[PDB]
Amino acid sequence: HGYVSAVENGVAEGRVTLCKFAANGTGEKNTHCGAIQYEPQSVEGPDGFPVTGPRDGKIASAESALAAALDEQTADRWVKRPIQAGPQTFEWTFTANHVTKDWKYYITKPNWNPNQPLSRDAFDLNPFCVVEGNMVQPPKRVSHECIVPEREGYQVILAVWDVGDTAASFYNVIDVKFDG
Ligand SMILES: [Cu+2]
Ligand SMILES: [Zn+2]
Ligand SMILES: [Zn+2]
Ligand SMILES: [Zn+2]
Ligand SMILES: [Zn+2]
Ligand SMILES: [Zn+2]
Repeated sequence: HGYVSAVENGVAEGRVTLCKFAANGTGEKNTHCGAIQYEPQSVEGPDGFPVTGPRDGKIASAESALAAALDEQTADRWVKRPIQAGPQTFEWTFTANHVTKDWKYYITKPNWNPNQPLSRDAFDLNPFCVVEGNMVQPPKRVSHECIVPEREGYQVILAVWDVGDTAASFYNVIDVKFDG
């Protein structure tokens, strides 16, 4: 159980995170998130993205029954956090720091459609950042240095935390904007 955060040196909070916590240095929150608003740490679903895992249109919710609202997708629905190409630090906070296999970070394809439900066809399915977990328990907060590819405008980053001693992963999409 854990979520992408911006408490110390994280660049951008998860979509779900902003359902509960206000955005570092702007105050914005996401609204109408459903029951997951009480427990952003709980966006867990089946392993194996992208070959299996959460189906198209259910990637943002991970197929969670509490987080169905996260699968809504228009150009205006979600709070967008600024990012740039090049080095960036992503941050997870864990409420339960399970044994970890790895973390992987997907980015959307440049000319993805921001008004259709997220699918595999929306994402570059080669991750842009893979961090080894070494099948041990992380600390309660971690920072991951990643090189973010160049993009224009609104983009989504999927962060996947793959738990070493189950067949489940935690999926946090992040809404980012590469232009003001
Ligand atoms: Cu957990
Ligand atoms: Zn719960
Ligand atoms: Zn797994
Ligand atoms: Zn679990
Ligand atoms: Zn531009
Ligand atoms: Zn521009």
